[PDB]
Amino acid sequence: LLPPPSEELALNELVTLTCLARGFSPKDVLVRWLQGSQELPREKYLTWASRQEPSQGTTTYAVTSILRVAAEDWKKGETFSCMVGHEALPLAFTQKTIDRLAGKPTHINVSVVMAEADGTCY
Amino acid sequence: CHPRLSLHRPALEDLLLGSEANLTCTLTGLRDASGATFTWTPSSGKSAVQGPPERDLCGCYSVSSVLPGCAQPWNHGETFTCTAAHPELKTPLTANITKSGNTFRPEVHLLPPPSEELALNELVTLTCLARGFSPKDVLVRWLQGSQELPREKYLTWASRQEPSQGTTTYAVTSILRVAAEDWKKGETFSCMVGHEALPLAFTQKTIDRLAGKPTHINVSVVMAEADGTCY
Amino acid sequence: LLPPPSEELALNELVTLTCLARGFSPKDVLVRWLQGSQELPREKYLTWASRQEPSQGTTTYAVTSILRVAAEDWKKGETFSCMVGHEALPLAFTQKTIDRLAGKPTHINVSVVMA
Amino acid sequence: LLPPPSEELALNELVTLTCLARGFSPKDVLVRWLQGSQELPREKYLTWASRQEPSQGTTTYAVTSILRVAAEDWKKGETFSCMVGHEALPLAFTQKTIDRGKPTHINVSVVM
Amino acid sequence: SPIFGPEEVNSVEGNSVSITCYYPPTSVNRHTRKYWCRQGARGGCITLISSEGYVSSKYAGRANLTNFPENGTFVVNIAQLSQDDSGRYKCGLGINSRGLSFDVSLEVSQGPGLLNDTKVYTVDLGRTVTINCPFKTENAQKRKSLYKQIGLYPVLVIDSSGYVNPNYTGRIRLDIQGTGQLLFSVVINQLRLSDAGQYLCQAGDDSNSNKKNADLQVLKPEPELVYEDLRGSVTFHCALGPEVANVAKFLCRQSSGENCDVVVNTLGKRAPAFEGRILLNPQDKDGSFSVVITGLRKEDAGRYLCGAHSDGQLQEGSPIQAWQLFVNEESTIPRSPTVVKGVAGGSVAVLCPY
Amino acid sequence: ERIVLVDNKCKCARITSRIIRSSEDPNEDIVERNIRIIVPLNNRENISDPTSPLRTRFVYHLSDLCKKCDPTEVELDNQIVTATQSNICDEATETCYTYDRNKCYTAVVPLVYGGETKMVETALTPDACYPD
Ligand SMILES: *[C@@H]1O[C@H](CO)[C@@H](O[C@@H]2O[C@H](CO)[C@@H](O[C@@H]3O[C@H](CO)[C@@H](O)[C@H](O)[C@@H]3O)[C@H](O)[C@H]2NC(C)=O)[C@H](O)[C@H]1NC(C)=O
Ligand SMILES: *[C@@H]1O[C@H](CO)[C@@H](O[C@@H]2O[C@H](CO)[C@@H](O)[C@H](O)[C@H]2NC(C)=O)[C@H](O)[C@H]1NC(C)=O
Ligand SMILES: *[C@@H]1O[C@H](CO)[C@@H](O)[C@H](O)[C@H]1NC(C)=O
Ligand SMILES: *[C@@H]1O[C@H](CO)[C@@H](O)[C@H](O)[C@H]1NC(C)=O
Repeated sequence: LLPPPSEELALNELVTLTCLARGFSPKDVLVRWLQGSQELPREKYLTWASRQEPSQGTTTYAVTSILRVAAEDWKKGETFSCMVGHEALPLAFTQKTIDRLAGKPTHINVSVVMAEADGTCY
Repeated sequence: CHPRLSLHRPALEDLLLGSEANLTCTLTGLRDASGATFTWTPSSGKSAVQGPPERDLCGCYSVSSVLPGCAQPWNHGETFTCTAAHPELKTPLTANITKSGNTFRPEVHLLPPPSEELALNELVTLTCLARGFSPKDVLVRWLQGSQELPREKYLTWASRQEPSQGTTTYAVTSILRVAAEDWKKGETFSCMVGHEALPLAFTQKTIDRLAGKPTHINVSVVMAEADGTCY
Repeated sequence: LLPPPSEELALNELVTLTCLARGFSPKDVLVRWLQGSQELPREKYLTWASRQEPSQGTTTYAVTSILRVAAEDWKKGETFSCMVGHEALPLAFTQKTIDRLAGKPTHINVSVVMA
Repeated sequence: LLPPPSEELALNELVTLTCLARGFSPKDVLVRWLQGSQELPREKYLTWASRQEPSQGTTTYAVTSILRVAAEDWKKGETFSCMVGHEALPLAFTQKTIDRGKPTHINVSVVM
Repeated sequence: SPIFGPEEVNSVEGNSVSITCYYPPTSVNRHTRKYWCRQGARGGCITLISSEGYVSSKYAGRANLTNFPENGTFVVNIAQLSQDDSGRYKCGLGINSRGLSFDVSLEVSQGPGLLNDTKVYTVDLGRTVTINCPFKTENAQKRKSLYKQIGLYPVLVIDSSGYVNPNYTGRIRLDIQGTGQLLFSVVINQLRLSDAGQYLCQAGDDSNSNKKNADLQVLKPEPELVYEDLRGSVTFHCALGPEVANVAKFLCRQSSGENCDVVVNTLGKRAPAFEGRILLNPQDKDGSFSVVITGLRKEDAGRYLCGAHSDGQLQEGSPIQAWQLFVNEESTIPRSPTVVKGVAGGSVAVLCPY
Repeated sequence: ERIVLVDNKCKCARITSRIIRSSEDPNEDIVERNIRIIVPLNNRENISDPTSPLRTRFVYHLSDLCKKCDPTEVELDNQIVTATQSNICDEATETCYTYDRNKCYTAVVPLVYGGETKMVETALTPDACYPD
């Protein structure tokens, strides 16, 4: 899952989230979307088709999907998820969940404390 | 002189490292002898054997009798009573004993050698201190690497009562002298203390050359990807 | 005279000091403690008996002693001493001193690598 | 007991140690020197006599002495001590040692 | 952070005190070290009494500390209090330089000495009190004034013929059993916090301006500590007296800017955030009832007040009770589905943990 | 310092984050991230007694700290399905730098009792090892 680009956040209208699934040997896949824990209906996003990619030895495939949401509630702190189902996964499904706080930061603070006292980590 | 009777708890090394746990009930101050007998309130196998008497101060009879197989009732918190009648007194005597309550567990400390012993390069000494435990029974054992040392190579004192800051507590020490080449190779030595109040009945501390008067602190922290989309 | 263990200073109650005398042939000896210049009373510390130590060359003896002082006085920078009296010493006494420094390490090297 | 001025430490021939006593009521002392745990003979050092210091109100005294020792074992790390005897002390003696007061070095490096 | 106790504690000299601190009952937390320490300035947080047998020199003969593992609580008693014991303290578990603590504030006030020429009355906030004033055998035909020294003005706002203040209206009377003997009295209904201070009573006057003092103390209630955890339930017990058993009672929650917010009423109110998970029970012969709240979230923690009024809101001059709640959130209650869906004609099956 | 992402107790590392709606330029704002490492200066490399000397090198990979591999529950249509949450959790096996307050750590030592030897068990962290 990829976060929105930086130059869509200035306009404060609508932002785009991209979902990329790569490297699967059969040509069948499922893609759904969730907001919070509520599934969105299928007429709110656009999914392309599955095609084969330039050959690094063996033949594998790829697929994409995008979704547009409001710019205000992305900043309020809602979470979104892209869910991908394929018959080669062990639990038949897999999920990634993204939001604004779990992203590339602007400031980083690092503090290293040295503890002669104990080694227990309360 | 006039007689007396007492009762003694089982020894610590047999309750921790062993299976059998014999109580004992003794009788001192007896004049010549007796054909006496004793009394124990749980008696499901109480083969209270006596054995031979001993000879005491100026001439006295001192005979005793033990009671085998009393480990798990002692650990559960039960009570035992001894009572004996004999010729050379008016009335039978009595005594009782029980496992202690309101105990504390020791704080164990292992100390590095002093700085001026390392220069002469002949032998060094390590100190093991235990502190603040409520019954006065304790054991001390030393290891080299991961093998136990023989008992005749170190020296342990007795448990004594320390000055009071509240509840009465005890303390004990021990020292071990090892070759100064093994300290500089990087061998490790360990001190073990067993007590009634510890969880698994033993605890240990370890020391070697890099830990203790270190004269050097080297530490290197590597953080890989600080800006990295943490989900 | 041994410095206190590092596990103990993190509780802010009391710190303990350890004195050890080793390798003397007649087994009679005295141990006294001080704080600065003032001698402390006997009921403030604990000494053990003078046992015989396990060697094979000759017969020598050893003894220990502990003193527990307050953590606020250890932080303030006061000094404590251990005196030992024996027949074989030429001036009948010898003294060792300690304070909150001089167990502190010589130098520290820390390196953080942000890569 | 005062450690050894770096001006003669730079030369690496010999160094001077100074023992100073101050503030005692009768004019009677005994000063001896040691090394390690062995006592030195009295011909290796000199010792002045007891002068009276002028100070606030009452009258006290002071003594000094000087020992010179080889810089080889002092660089190696052999330790020395000074003893002072007086009758106002409870155990009749005190003793101060010294050895090669340095602070801690601290190296912190960050690598990007 | 999971540790909880009384935030502020007051007493006077010579008296004793008893402090209780709460912890999660896990087996590490029962066998570990408990401590009471005085967080002074200049770095350290020096320990005064501990669980392993340490008692300090200043606390010798005065204190002890008892650990109760089945409650998950431990108590500290301190006798013979002084004025040097005012400061900031800490409960705790384990090692002091970590943060498994809780802050406690303790203030000790100076007691009474050599000024005992008054007859004081103490009273709960929103109750009745009497101020007795001995009438004598000549001073009947004067004014029976009653000042209260706002600053040092004699502020007569009560007279015993009706010359009253619009401030103190609707609740002041007198009742006659005097006419020659040595008493009359005035009953004061529904006291406030505003009505404290020193009263210079009189009953008539013989002109030396001779003075009588009768002072009162009005006190706000002490909250009871409740310790619950996430996804659990709580009950309050509101136990006001039988004098108000025909009044409509309520329960608010204190907010920042002195603002109760009504959770329940007796005339049929409710917050929307408590729909489905609150009960209120019919009151007994003593007029005592209980309020049950289940499914405790994180933001439920705070001070609660139960009271009584004719409308069901926090108005001044009403009797109150108090509580302080802590939600633990290091809980051991297993998580569960909150919503279960179904269709018409089908089944459901829900799992209920005890 | 507002929302916790990672609270790891095998390595004793904690990562928080907060949107700081800064004062100047009030229609843009920063994302701050705080990391806290507590380094033990007396632990061994393996947690047994005589292993190897004290650890002097400490490595932290933020791609491993933020990892999530326990299965979750997702309501898709009118259903409950189980899904994974990560691409890399092909496998305990991780090395820990500190202890943990809620877990026992024991050892085994052979000692002699006159005749044979035994396999005496020894608690390394005594607070967490009572049988209860
Ligand atoms: C870190 O140290 C621990 C503790 O020493 C290591 O675990 C232990 O490894 C030994 C040797 O592999 C195991 O001993 C084995 O015991 C069984 C009987 O149970 C026996 O069949 C074998 O022949 C061998 O003697 C021991 O069970 C094991 N576990 C413990 C003590 O809990 C561990 O491997 C070390 N890890 C690293 C990464 O160094
Ligand atoms: C749990 O706390 C309660 C306090 O509400 C304890 O109850 C008191 O215990 C003491 C014993 O030290 C008694 O003297 C009191 O009479 C008890 N009641 C009151 C109202 O104070 C109770 O002991 C604690 N739990 C356990 C198992 O001890
Ligand atoms: C144990 O003996 C003592 C006498 O020293 C007596 O006071 C006590 O009651 C006895 N206890 C029992 C349980 O017999
Ligand atoms: C010690 O604790 C007991 C509780 O059994 C208490 O009654 C007593 O007042 C305490 N002693 C003090 C505070 O001196």
